Amino acid sequence: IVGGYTCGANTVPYQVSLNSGYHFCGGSLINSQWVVSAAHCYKSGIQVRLGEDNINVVEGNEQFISASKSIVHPSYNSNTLNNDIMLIKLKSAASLNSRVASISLPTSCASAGTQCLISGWGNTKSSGTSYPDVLKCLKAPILSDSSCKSAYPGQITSNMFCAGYLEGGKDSCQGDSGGPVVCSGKLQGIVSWGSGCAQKNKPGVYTKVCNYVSWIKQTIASN
Ligand SMILES: [Ca+2]
Repeated sequence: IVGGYTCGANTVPYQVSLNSGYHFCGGSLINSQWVVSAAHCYKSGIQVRLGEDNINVVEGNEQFISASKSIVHPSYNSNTLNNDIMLIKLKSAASLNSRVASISLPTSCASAGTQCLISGWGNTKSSGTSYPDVLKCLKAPILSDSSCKSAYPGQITSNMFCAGYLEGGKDSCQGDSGGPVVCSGKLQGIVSWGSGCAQKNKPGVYTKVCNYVSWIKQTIASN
């Protein structure tokens, strides 16, 4: 997250870190046994880390649980990035409490101008790299479909939206992929892609979770 702020420990209790000997992506806890992340985050050897603030120090409140299933959307396209969503089933259920809690799925899509909270342990620099110890947060609005398509012509599908700031300085970044975009208590987005980070006229692009609620429910019910 570039241009954000330190969330505060456990203030985003649905935020998870996906770890393979290092933090590589975020995710969102949607019930005690399932996490939503990005398809492009798929790999073998995923350990889900819940309850984290400083990802480099054991502080208390962490739960480390291996992924038992990692289900990339069958129609994920690694060139267009359409359908950039994955479900992870935990080997055991997480213990839910104030510091580890699920986030609700949307019942409807969010409108342009809706304010959201985006979070992660990704890069905090627009040029160069700096990775934080603690979780970072950014408040950001959803942009209009016309502004999003103007920024990224030919590249925005119905399963994507833009959020952030066209003036530069405030965005998600590498290391944030798979993490949450929460608006009015609902998980509306997944950190997906963008051109650079926090660059003028190049907002973040996010998977439009409201299009996948039925797919998520059906996939969880059958697994
Ligand atoms: Ca920790």
